[PDB]
Amino acid sequence: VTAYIPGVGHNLQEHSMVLVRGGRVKDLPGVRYKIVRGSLDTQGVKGRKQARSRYGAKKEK
Amino acid sequence: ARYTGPLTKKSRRLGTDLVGNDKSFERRPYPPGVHGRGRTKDSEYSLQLREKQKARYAYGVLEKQFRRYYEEADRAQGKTGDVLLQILESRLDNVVYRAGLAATRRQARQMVSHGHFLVNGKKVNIPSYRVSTHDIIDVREKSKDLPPIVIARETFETRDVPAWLEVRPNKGRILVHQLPTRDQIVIDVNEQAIVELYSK
Amino acid sequence: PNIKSQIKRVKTNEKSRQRNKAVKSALRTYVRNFRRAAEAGDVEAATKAARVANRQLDKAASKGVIHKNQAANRKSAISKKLNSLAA
Amino acid sequence: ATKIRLKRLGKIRTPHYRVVVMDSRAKRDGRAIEEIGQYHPKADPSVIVIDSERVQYWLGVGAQPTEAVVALLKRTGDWQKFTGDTSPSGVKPQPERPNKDDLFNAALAEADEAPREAITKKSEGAAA
RNA sequence: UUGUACACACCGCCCGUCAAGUCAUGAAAGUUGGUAACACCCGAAGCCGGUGGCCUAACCGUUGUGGGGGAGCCGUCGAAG
RNA sequence: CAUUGGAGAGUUUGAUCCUGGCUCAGGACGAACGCUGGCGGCGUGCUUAACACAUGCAAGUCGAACGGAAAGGCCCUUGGGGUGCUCGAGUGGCGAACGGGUGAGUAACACGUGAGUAACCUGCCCUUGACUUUGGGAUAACUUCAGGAAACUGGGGCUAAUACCGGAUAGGAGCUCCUGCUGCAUGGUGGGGGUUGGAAAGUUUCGGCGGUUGGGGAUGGACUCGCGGCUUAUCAGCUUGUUGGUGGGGUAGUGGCUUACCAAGGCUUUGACGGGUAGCCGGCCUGAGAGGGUGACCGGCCACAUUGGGACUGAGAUACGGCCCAGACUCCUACGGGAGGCAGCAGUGGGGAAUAUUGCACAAUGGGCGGAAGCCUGAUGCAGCAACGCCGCGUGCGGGAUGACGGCCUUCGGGUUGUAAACCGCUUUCGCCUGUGACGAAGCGUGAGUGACGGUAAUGGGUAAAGAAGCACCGGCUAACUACGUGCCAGCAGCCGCGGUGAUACGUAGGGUGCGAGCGUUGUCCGGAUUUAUUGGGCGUAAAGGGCUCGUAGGUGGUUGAUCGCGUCGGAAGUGUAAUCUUGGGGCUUAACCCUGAGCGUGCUUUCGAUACGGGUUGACUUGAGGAAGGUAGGG
Ligand SMILES: [Mg+2]
Ligand SMILES: [Mg+2]
Ligand SMILES: [Mg+2]
Ligand SMILES: [Mg+2]
Ligand SMILES: [Mg+2]
Ligand SMILES: [Mg+2]
Ligand SMILES: [Mg+2]
Ligand SMILES: [Mg+2]
Ligand SMILES: [Mg+2]
Ligand SMILES: [Mg+2]
Ligand SMILES: [Mg+2]
Ligand SMILES: [Mg+2]
Ligand SMILES: [Mg+2]
Ligand SMILES: [Mg+2]
Ligand SMILES: [Mg+2]
Ligand SMILES: [Mg+2]
Ligand SMILES: [Mg+2]
Ligand SMILES: [Mg+2]
Ligand SMILES: [Mg+2]
Ligand SMILES: [Mg+2]
Ligand SMILES: [Mg+2]
Ligand SMILES: [Mg+2]
Ligand SMILES: [Mg+2]
Ligand SMILES: [Mg+2]
Ligand SMILES: [Mg+2]
Ligand SMILES: [Mg+2]
Ligand SMILES: [Mg+2]
Ligand SMILES: [Mg+2]
Ligand SMILES: [Mg+2]
Ligand SMILES: [Mg+2]
Ligand SMILES: [Mg+2]
Ligand SMILES: [Mg+2]
Ligand SMILES: [Mg+2]
Ligand SMILES: [Mg+2]
Ligand SMILES: [Mg+2]
Ligand SMILES: [Mg+2]
Ligand SMILES: [Mg+2]
Ligand SMILES: [Mg+2]
Ligand SMILES: [Mg+2]
Ligand SMILES: [Mg+2]
Ligand SMILES: [Mg+2]
Ligand SMILES: [Mg+2]
Ligand SMILES: [Mg+2]
Ligand SMILES: [Mg+2]
Ligand SMILES: [Mg+2]
Ligand SMILES: [Mg+2]
Repeated sequence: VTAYIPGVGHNLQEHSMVLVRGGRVKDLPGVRYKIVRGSLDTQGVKGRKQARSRYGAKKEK
Repeated sequence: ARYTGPLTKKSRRLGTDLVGNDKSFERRPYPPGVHGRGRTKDSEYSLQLREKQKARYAYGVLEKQFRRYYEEADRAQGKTGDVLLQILESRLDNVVYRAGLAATRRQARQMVSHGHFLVNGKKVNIPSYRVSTHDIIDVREKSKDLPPIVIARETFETRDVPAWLEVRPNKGRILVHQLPTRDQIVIDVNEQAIVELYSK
Repeated sequence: PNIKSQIKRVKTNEKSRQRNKAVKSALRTYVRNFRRAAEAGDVEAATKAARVANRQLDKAASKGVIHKNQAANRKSAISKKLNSLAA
Repeated sequence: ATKIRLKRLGKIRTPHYRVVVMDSRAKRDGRAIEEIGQYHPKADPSVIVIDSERVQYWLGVGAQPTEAVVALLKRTGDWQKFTGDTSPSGVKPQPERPNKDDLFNAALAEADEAPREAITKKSEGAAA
């Protein structure tokens, strides 16, 4: 299936192990799943400071 | 599991004095923050939620326990708001406050959780202990000379004790004549609004 | 087997199987003897065989090789056949 | 065999037993032919309630008690009515009695030394 | 005043081929699996039914044995193949 | 002769109303993920691979049944006394069919509910009536020999019993004949007679403890039956031991259960047969209710134990830790042949988004054996692990304007963070340190003694305001707004939509809001959805009247007499275990949780009433309907 990759920033590439959750992207026909940031190979969005948990960004001291 | 932040901010947001008087509530007509003076729409949810939050921050009760109180009152026979206010007043910290041995409900919670009180012979350090009728709350013998206790002993005459409690100030003994009625709880919220809120 | 109790049990089960099989085979032989006498139509031979077979059925029921109800059923069949032969 | 035994109930570290009648093969906390009594040992002078008529009927029909139930029947006196033996038959002592209304009326009036030891604690703050 | 599918207001709206891409689906010489059975052939264990010339301490003896049993063997059924 | 209970919002248009779908606010979970994480109480924890399993443990016990003496233990010049307790191995009894696990199979009398067995069996236990008589032959152990790598196997000799086998004696066991009372057809039962028969065991420390057989009781099981709960007609025919009959056989027992013979049945559009899925239920979640979803823990029933089949033993067997055969696997082998089955507990690999310790104790309760002391118990009681759920508590309390700095905003006036801080005075729950220290045991043990949990809970003292706050959101629904950056880019979104240079919608910051040891996201279910409408909808034009009629099953029925009492209604009895749930009391410091009384258990069976209505039976009436006679219109 096709999965959206949310957040500004992206590292995952060919043969990268990912966790895929539900979630529709309305302005994208045929995309019904999203990739969970911060799990398996995909990593959290770099410069997050708000809604960090939804993008897998660890809290910064 | 306990609100430790400022209370004047909450009183200003809710528009009513949550506790005390003659204080920073001279800025009352507007909630805290940069956007305080603007005109408000106030939906029905807004109104209801305001009443519920007023009760919650007045009594120092968080949402899960307040909800539990709501289902207990709803199950009980009689007016749901009356029963809910009766439960909240039957809480032990509120009992100490109303008897006047504490300056505020937060101070009452402090002393109760620290165990300076005896319930009809048995030591209780649970602020949410629901006091039953004909109960005898006693100050712990070791802690009969606390500074807050002596301040309350100096000040209680000005304070008004409700009809459902009898207090032996100098003795530290709160006799519960009966579990209070709506006419005996001071009217400062809209329990009917809270009941309507918990139905949507 | 994995339990010494169970090894003891398989030994005793084999022993009891030998005993029970012998008794049941004897019962079958006696009943067959009565049936062949009845088919031959003799009266004295059929009577003697019926007595022997019924006694052995009761003995086996007492020994527990067969149930008392089974012994009673087979005895009833034998006695009814002998009565028909006499009539 | 039919047994008169204890069926465990309650919380962790707080057992309450039901004196019940069931056959040996049945699991401990399972369906019972009949419930005869209850036994709360955690409480002070353990509570022991045994239905005398039913326990007598089951003993007379041949139910075998467990040792615990034998102890309970000894205390209730049923183990003496059935299988007559010289035993003390120590019918349960009551677990004492508190009261609330009398104490409230006693203290409401107590007044005197209530506020009296109360002004004594006033003198105490003085001492404080 | 009448009609309207127009309201970006007839310089409106709107239909279908063809060309390009994408997705799901149908047909298709065939090809590749799976499941559930069927009819036959063979048929272990086993129970049952026979047979038992071989082996048999208790029973009975006319004390040379017989009774009864057992191994073995055959037949029906029979899993699997 | 009243109720405890029902909320909407956005979105079709230029605008409107209706219809209508979509989306959202709620609740929930055996959940997972992200960020974060202090404690305690009570629960819960492989939902996927019924996938393959290393290792330990999970079923033994009895010397008061027996020969005995391989250990320990007493008495003896090292062996010797089996001598006493004790005691491996062996016979013998009982247990091993319970407890524990799993949900693969099963759409079926499997389950729920209620009945029937005049078709049933039931060890141990209770009760009652008779008894416990007389003989005999072996064998394991042991000993010797042979074979085998092993697993082990086969001879010779020898030995005891509550092991095994003759006999006698015993009904309510077979057959048969009278006779009393009777049922529901087969029949049940009381009494008498004839005839043929069926048992047993001894042992002891003398306190015991046992044996056989009738009859009842209790307990447990078995079968049969009425009713009830999935989907599919793009499955229409199914069946030949199939349906019934008679004789025999078999079984605890009825029965095509089996067999021979005879007959041609049996099931099905009210859905047989076939396909799909599934263990069922008490319950759980949701809901105003009716319903809808579900079958984790706990409890009841069923099924299964490597796959397939089979019997054996037994009172009792899908025989989990039994046996036999076959298949697939793993292991040992000297190549001849052997051994094994974690869906027991813990654990490993594997699969997976995902689920724990190779723990302690038999102290308590329950179970097995023993006369008993006692032994066994991965049942159970506990502890470990995980915010997985629920509940409770803490992270401070009072005072403090001079409304301080600093951030952020600004109209440069100030506003805001904010009594917030600073500062002052207090308190010590939890954590940390230290002391005291249980209940559970009215148990057990002849006594002495005896708590796994456990120095645990609880509690005294001490420390410092300290060791203890995060997460989501702020355009509308929806509680909460501004600045800066970006410029249809980066991105956001559940729907409407936002971003094209003034973005309250992206990113950050200040401020705020909702929650809080949690907070969000995803998945799934119910609600909202009256959006399958029985409660509770509709079909002229919005989706929806068959093209039309005839007519089969079915549904439905004008007035009235009589009667039945099936529906319906009202009592009574039985049942609906417990837990859950509602509610009254009580206990845990409160709560969650736990105990206890009641209700509920919405039904079913039995029985007694009522007869208005529905229906059955039966009889009337003519108004509906049809017919006769006459009249009569018409591109039928
Ligand atoms: Mg023969
Ligand atoms: Mg017969
Ligand atoms: Mg238009
Ligand atoms: Mg195709
Ligand atoms: Mg064949
Ligand atoms: Mg044979
Ligand atoms: Mg012969
Ligand atoms: Mg053969
Ligand atoms: Mg085959
Ligand atoms: Mg339109
Ligand atoms: Mg619009
Ligand atoms: Mg031994
Ligand atoms: Mg079970
Ligand atoms: Mg289950
Ligand atoms: Mg014997
Ligand atoms: Mg049915
Ligand atoms: Mg027949
Ligand atoms: Mg299944
Ligand atoms: Mg269901
Ligand atoms: Mg279960
Ligand atoms: Mg048998
Ligand atoms: Mg077994
Ligand atoms: Mg079992
Ligand atoms: Mg096993
Ligand atoms: Mg396991
Ligand atoms: Mg994995
Ligand atoms: Mg015990
Ligand atoms: Mg004992
Ligand atoms: Mg063991
Ligand atoms: Mg708002
Ligand atoms: Mg900008
Ligand atoms: Mg609905
Ligand atoms: Mg929905
Ligand atoms: Mg409609
Ligand atoms: Mg109509
Ligand atoms: Mg239409
Ligand atoms: Mg028409
Ligand atoms: Mg047509
Ligand atoms: Mg009709
Ligand atoms: Mg009518
Ligand atoms: Mg009438
Ligand atoms: Mg209850
Ligand atoms: Mg209480
Ligand atoms: Mg119940
Ligand atoms: Mg009628
Ligand atoms: Mg005419």
